[PDB]
Amino acid sequence: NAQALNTLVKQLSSKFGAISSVLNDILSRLDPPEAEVQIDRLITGRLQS
Amino acid sequence: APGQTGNIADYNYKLPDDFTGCVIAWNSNKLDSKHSGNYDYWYRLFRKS
Repeated sequence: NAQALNTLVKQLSSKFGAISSVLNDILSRLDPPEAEVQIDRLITGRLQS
Repeated sequence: APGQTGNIADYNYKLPDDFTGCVIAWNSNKLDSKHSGNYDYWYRLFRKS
């Protein structure tokens, strides 16, 4: 058990094929119509985890 | 265009991110350019928000 959670949390700092792994970084550097794609990539990866 | 930034977009005319229409353009230099005296066309340049 103690391993599984440490695997889940450490999955938060992965990109899954995006510019960065920080939500408040993609929003502060690109306009939203260019940013929903990256946000969707992160959302799908974090759902799969 | 949706999610586009600039003087016109941030001061004169702002389109939403959920636009479901069409945009049409055609040059009007033949007539609307007037005779070195086209002055009725104006645009805002400064605004608080």
